[PDB]
Amino acid sequence: DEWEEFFKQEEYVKIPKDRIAVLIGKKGQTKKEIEKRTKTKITIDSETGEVWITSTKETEDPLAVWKARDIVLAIGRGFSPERAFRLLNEGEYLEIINLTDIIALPRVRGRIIGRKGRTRQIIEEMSGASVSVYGKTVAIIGNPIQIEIAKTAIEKLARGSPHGSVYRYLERRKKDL
Amino acid sequence: EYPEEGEFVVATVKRIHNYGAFLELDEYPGKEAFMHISEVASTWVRNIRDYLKEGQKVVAKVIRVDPRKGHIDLSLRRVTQQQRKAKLQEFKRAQKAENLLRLAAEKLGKDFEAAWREVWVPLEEEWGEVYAAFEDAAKDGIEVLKGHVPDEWLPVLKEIVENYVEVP
RNA sequence: GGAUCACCUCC
Repeated sequence: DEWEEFFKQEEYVKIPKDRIAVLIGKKGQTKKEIEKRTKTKITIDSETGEVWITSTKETEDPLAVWKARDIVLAIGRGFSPERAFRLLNEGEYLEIINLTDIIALPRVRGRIIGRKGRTRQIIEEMSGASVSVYGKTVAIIGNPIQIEIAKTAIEKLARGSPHGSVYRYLERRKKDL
Repeated sequence: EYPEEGEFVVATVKRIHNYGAFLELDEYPGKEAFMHISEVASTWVRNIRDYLKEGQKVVAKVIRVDPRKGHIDLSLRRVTQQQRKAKLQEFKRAQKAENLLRLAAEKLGKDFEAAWREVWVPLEEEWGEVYAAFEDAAKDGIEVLKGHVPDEWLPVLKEIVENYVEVP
């Protein structure tokens, strides 16, 4: 309680209803791995989707609460736990774009995904970032350079650029190395 | 180096005597303060140990400060609920800012004494609370720090604040 | 290929 009052860091988020299952995992294994891997304590409300992430006496990484929180959001925005675990690497961040802020929605989703997900895969390969398209958002994991490349390409597709120029754009940015 | 009259501080009870206690101030390393028995509670205190234990952490008000002699007096009774709550929020935000700054230092290869001298001190002087500096940078861009800290800190402070501090 | 994809599913 001394510790509770003077040191505990706590974060609160809310993930969509049908991702709750995924966050928990079979026998709670997924939540337990996040907890284990970040030395945090995660509390999930099965009805409302509210999640609480807090530090513990055991917590060793000062930024861990925030990393755990981000993995929770990534899972919430369509990433699988395996893919969300990328956020434990140094200097990799999660960025959530609201499609509705750019733009018809279902159509833009399909332009980002591409036939058989070819567009998503090319964006991931060329930017180096991980991309999840889900509901009204597209979420990207990577370092800021990787994020800015994927972000730009995704925005181009939303604003109506033909696929060709997007790939050429990606081709251009990679060539800057 | 010393807190101000009227400032709320986090402190640790180090010694208890019959008519008072000595506390070390957590945010002013090695600085000791006195707390008279009459400042421990709003009711009459018969035994201090009913209210204080060696090692206990406390939010307390600074009621008297003499910097030439290095005397500091504290009071526990004068702190209101709201004041306790605020100070505790403010203390937790100072732990974040410090962790954010340690991370920026590691990224840039500067030791912590430098980070303190080049970033912490000047930001504290100007915004009053380092976390607040970061909150401004998050809302209006890292450029708000330009001038207060060496330019080489901006790119990395930028990456860290943008990803970790919400705009209020 | 010529624009909807794959993996993860109640502690």
